[PDB]
Amino acid sequence: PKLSQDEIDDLKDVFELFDFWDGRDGAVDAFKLGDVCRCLGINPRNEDVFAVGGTHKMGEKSLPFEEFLPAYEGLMDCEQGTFADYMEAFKTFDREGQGFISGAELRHVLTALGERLSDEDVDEIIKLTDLQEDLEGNVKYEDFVKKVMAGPYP
Amino acid sequence: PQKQIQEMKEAFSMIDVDRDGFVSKEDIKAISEQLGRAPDDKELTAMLKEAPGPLNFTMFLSIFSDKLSGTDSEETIRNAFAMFDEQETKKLNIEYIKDLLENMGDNFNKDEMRMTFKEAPVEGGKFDYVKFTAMIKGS
Amino acid sequence: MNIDFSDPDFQYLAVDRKKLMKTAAFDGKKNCWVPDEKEGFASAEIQSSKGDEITVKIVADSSTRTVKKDDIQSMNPPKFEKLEDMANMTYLNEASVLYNLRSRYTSGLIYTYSGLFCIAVNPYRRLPIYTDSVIAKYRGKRKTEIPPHLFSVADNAYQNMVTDRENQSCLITGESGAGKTENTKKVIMYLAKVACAVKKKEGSLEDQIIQANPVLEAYGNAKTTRNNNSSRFGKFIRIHFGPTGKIAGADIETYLLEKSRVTYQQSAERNYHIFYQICSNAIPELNDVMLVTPDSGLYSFINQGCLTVDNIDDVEEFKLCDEAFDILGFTKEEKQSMFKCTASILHMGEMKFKQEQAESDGTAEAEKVAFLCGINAGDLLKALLKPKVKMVTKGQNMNQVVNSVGALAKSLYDRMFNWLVRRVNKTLDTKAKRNYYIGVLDIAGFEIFDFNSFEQLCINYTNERLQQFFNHHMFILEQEEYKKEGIAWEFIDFGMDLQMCIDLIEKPMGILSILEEECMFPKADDKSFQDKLYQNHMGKNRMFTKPGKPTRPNQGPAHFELHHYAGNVPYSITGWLEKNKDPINENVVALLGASKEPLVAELFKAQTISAVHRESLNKLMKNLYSTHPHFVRCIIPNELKQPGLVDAELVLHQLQCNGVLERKGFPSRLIYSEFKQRYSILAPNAIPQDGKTVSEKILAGLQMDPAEYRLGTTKVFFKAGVLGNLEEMRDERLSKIISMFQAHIRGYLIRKAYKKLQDQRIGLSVIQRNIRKWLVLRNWQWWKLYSKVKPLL
Ligand SMILES: Nc1ncnc2c1ncn2[C@@H]1O[C@H](COP(=O)(O)OP(=O)(O)O)[C@@H](O)[C@H]1O
Ligand code: BEF
Ligand SMILES: [Ca+2]
Ligand SMILES: [Mg+2]
Ligand SMILES: [Mg+2]
Repeated sequence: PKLSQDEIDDLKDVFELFDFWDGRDGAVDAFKLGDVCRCLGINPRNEDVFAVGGTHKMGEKSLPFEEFLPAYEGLMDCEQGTFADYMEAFKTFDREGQGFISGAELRHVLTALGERLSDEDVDEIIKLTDLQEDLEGNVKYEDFVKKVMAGPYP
Repeated sequence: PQKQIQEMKEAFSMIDVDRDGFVSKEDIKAISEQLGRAPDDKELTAMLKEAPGPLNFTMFLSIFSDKLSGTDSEETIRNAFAMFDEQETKKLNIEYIKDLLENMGDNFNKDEMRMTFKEAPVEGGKFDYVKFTAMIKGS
Repeated sequence: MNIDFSDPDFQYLAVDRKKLMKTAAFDGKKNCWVPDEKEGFASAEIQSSKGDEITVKIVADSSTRTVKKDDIQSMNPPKFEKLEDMANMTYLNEASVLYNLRSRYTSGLIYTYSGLFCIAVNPYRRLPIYTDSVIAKYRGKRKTEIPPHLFSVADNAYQNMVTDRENQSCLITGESGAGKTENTKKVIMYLAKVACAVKKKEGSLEDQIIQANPVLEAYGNAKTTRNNNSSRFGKFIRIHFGPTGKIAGADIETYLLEKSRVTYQQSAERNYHIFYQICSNAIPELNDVMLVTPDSGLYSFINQGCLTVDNIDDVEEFKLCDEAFDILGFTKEEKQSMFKCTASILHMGEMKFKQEQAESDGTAEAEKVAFLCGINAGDLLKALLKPKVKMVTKGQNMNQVVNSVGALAKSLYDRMFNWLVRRVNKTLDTKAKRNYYIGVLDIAGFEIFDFNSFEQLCINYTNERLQQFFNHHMFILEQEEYKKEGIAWEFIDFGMDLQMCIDLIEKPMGILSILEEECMFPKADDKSFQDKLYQNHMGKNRMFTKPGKPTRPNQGPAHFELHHYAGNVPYSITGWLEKNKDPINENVVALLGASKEPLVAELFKAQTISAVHRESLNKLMKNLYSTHPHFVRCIIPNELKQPGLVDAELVLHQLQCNGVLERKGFPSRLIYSEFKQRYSILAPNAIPQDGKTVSEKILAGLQMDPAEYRLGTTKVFFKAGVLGNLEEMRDERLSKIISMFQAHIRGYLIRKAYKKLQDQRIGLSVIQRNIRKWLVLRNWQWWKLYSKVKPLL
């Protein structure tokens, strides 16, 4: 991408904070390369990060800012999901086609399909978005998709 | 520094043995050996050299005043610890605080760690930061 | 549709869907079919879903079970109950075709349509639906104005012939015992009754056409494990019609009579019905004419499997076979020569022998054979133990002789059956003026046994040419659906493998020709034949394979596998040379050629099975490609011949490859609706907010090559394979989108913690900083002296 000045400044700021947390030394642990990019408003897939150099565990490989910038510009290229992509996908699990999916099914999809999420991450996101199910124990996936796409500060 | 000063005046008159209003090498060498453990004849020179001018109570406060300058208040430091205690239990897990001090920010080397937790108030694996804060700030 | 009241004539034919339309709820999104090991499919209601795993409630007993979402099949709503034509239902899948046939069957309704096809479920009991009173109600009717019945297939094929001015054929197919022969007779009987010509001894043409069955079934049917009256030969009958639309005449072609049954029977089987007829004592006077003792369990050639058959009275059928010859107009001579020759076979199997060279252990038997065959016994006995060829005297041993008697019996029986068929045709060939005909075909279908040999190769090969015929007519149904949807498939590719398998068998270097050339060499044997087949086809053709791992236990030996339309068949080539070429002693032949008995003489009057079959087959196909075909699929409901019983796994299996919309290389098709609901995910960002346009934007989206699909007014069509590829992209797409969403969720959680991470950086900096100061101060000489003095004031 043709990153501007302001954006490389935002990148440097995030890198610095992250370099501070695993111990200030002008380097950032590669296992944290993905989270750095999320702080900058990007939603990369794990496969996307491992491909730009991300590692699988803390204490393996570290990164100076110069090597980050490229990895970043790289993750900026990868495909970002839209609202309509998410609805169609959820629509595939919606038999009645009403906009409902049981809490259990929602948890199943997030924890067992695609790049799985853990049960703690699902509990956390459910609480943060304040997603609650009706008496049948079903949810309105369209609202949930909206809450996630809107961010922690709507 | 207000309540401290007077205390620093009684002390000053206790270090000044020959009672003359000026702390000299002999003044220190005598009070030190008196309460025990005096500095090396070269170490005494350093303590005085830190005060470019005869050492009266004014120069005395000056060196102390400028040494205890810069630090944050007790509330600020107490509130810095509170940022890692979400439950507001007024304690930090021993493993957690050590983890924070040694492996993050400006990493403490192994001696800073030893000197920090040597007299640190710890019980049941919990670090009492409010007590440790009162302790760092003189109390 | 139709009008009909409380007429008994319709008791077993009509569905009064309002004496039975008259008390249960249905919901398409909830009610469905799920696999069931003991009933094929079970009625269920979806409880919940967890991805590819669905939880259902089994409607019968309320039990709960889990089922892959893909194995769930759509259930039709209550309105389509016992529907007469399944092409009208909403869902035409295995599970609902099985439900629709079974419902009607347990209700006594054996006939059901499914588009141009008529399905017949074998009753296994006699029904009152073939009476002349019923034939009075089906005459002239369209299939829609009268319940489903075999008579309508026949009547409509008849109406077409007179209207379209063209020959018609009714191909009645199915497994052994499924009911092909019964149905073929009802069809002929119907035409003989509705179209007979204007106005003991010989009856009229119509009477003879029907009376040909008792004699051919007597000589070509036998009890087998599957069917007490199994056809051991294929048949093609043509009923010719004259100027006024009345029956002008008829002829009959038979194919592949099972020769080995004549001297060998498995456990629980019998030889041809005729032999038990000849030993029943039905007409005591013909006993001394045949020199037989009325005790079937006395002859070796027929007492190997069982002797009697439930539901079959040999005494009674002999009287019927006897009288049928009278009506077909056989003289007392011709007729007795028939029974005489048949009786000789029974005696041939009695000729005992004793221990290098062999000898007769008596002669009583041979005198019977020779007497019935019109030749001297001593001549016979000689030409049997020591043949004199071209003389050149050979020396036969025990076996060679007992194998020579077996071969004479089979060659006799076989020459006789063919004589019978030609004799019956002489009777039916009135030289009346004719215009068009209706041919009814009844041959055995494809089959894969534990042990497959020559006979199976011949049957299967006949079916491979037949399937091709059926595929030709399916392509025409294909091309007319196109135009009805306003499209055109300029260039296709549907039948190369079928023709390829056929060529491997019938071409001039084919499997049959290699056998025909080899059979004309006195020195050749099994291995000799195995080498030519191998050198010409092993590793040189993908249809010709080396036998793999047993597909079933008790699977006999095989030498090569042939990839037929319906499955891989492991064949054994043992005895194939003797099977294709008649191995009878040319010396015993010579004697018979000079018999006193006119029939025997003619039967052996101065050209192999495969050769003969090729010509018959070429002639059959030629006649069929000149007709408009009407297909009837017969299906056997269970293995117990029990009326009303249904064996799911058995019926489903028979629905696997026969046109009932329940494999072809034709383009696939989807109603835009199901498309949009299945693939809108392949291009979500190009869908506005008309299933038809939603389908075009998706395809426009994938930018698929326009040369791979076709715009149907009501559905889209894809070239074979395409739909499979879309299903794959679908998997990848759905999986990636879910991942991007999970990625989005991980992005939310980390962006939520960001602020606290910044606040805490400040916290930790204050703590590390102020502890270091407190530490450096504690090591400051001045602070130390100070610390020592504070305690003293
Ligand atoms: N429509 C029918 N009515 C009465 N019995 C039938 C009918 N169809 C078949 N069967 C019974 O099933 C047996 C097997 O039928 P068949 O027509 O001989 O089968 P296939 O020729 O298909 O091998 C018959 O002998 C008869 O007992
Ligand atoms: F036994 Be049936 F004639 F196929
Ligand atoms: Ca770092
Ligand atoms: Mg002094
Ligand atoms: Mg039959």
